[PDB]
Amino acid sequence: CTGNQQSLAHSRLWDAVVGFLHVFAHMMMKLAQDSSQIELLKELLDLQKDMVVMLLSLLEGNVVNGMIARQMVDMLVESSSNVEMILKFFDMFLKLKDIVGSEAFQDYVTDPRGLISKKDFQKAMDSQKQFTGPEIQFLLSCSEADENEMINFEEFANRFQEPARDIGFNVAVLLTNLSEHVPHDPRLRNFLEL
Amino acid sequence: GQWDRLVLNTPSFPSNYWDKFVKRKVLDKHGDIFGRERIAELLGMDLAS
Ligand SMILES: Cn1c(=O)c2c(ncn2C)n(C)c1=O
Repeated sequence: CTGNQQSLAHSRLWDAVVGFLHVFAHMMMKLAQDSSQIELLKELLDLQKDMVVMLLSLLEGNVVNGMIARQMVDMLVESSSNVEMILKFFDMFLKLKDIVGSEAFQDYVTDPRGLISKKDFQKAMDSQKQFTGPEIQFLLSCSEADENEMINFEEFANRFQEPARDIGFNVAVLLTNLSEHVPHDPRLRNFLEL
Repeated sequence: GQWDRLVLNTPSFPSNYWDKFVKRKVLDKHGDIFGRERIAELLGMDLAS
């Protein structure tokens, strides 16, 4: 409804989403550091799915290097920090799904029950490259405990998967698409790399 | 791809091949996700690590 599309573009809308991106990052980060409030996190992700999808609607039917798509990448430049945070939240919990399961890791876990200990976990993710120190401190937080050595490695890995089976998908579509209608554009490139 | 699982360990694997370092570019790569002391065998360099 192109006549309607320009109305939202010339509207006090971008300053609303950039604020949303900011608040989405911290609670998504704060909520993960607990096991009882995990239930609220699920419907918080559902809000992310219903927020990014409307950005697709603005972008549908757009011309290459158009004016609507210019503000899409422009709004991210200011709302960057928030975005990046989200993308990270995904990687982190998608690289763990692999680590746990890698021969190496299964060599640190030494116990019948099927649980690793905090110390070990640290050593593992640290012995392996990546996973900068402070991130390791965070991961030994969103984890559970039980004698500080019952971090049942399994669950953790396959916990925040399904809930975000999407979100991560619908940001992949977002970065790719703009990355086709607004071709030559450095700003965006950076995002796609992360 | 099996008769050739015999040479991997050999101490002259890169014989008629310029890169006499292959065994050290695999330890450096697939050397974290897999025990630095596990790929330190199926590529010879026993203890060479
Ligand atoms: C060391 N070296 C190389 O690095 C190389 C080569 N041919 C191609 N390359 C890259 N030959 C014959 C070679 O001896």
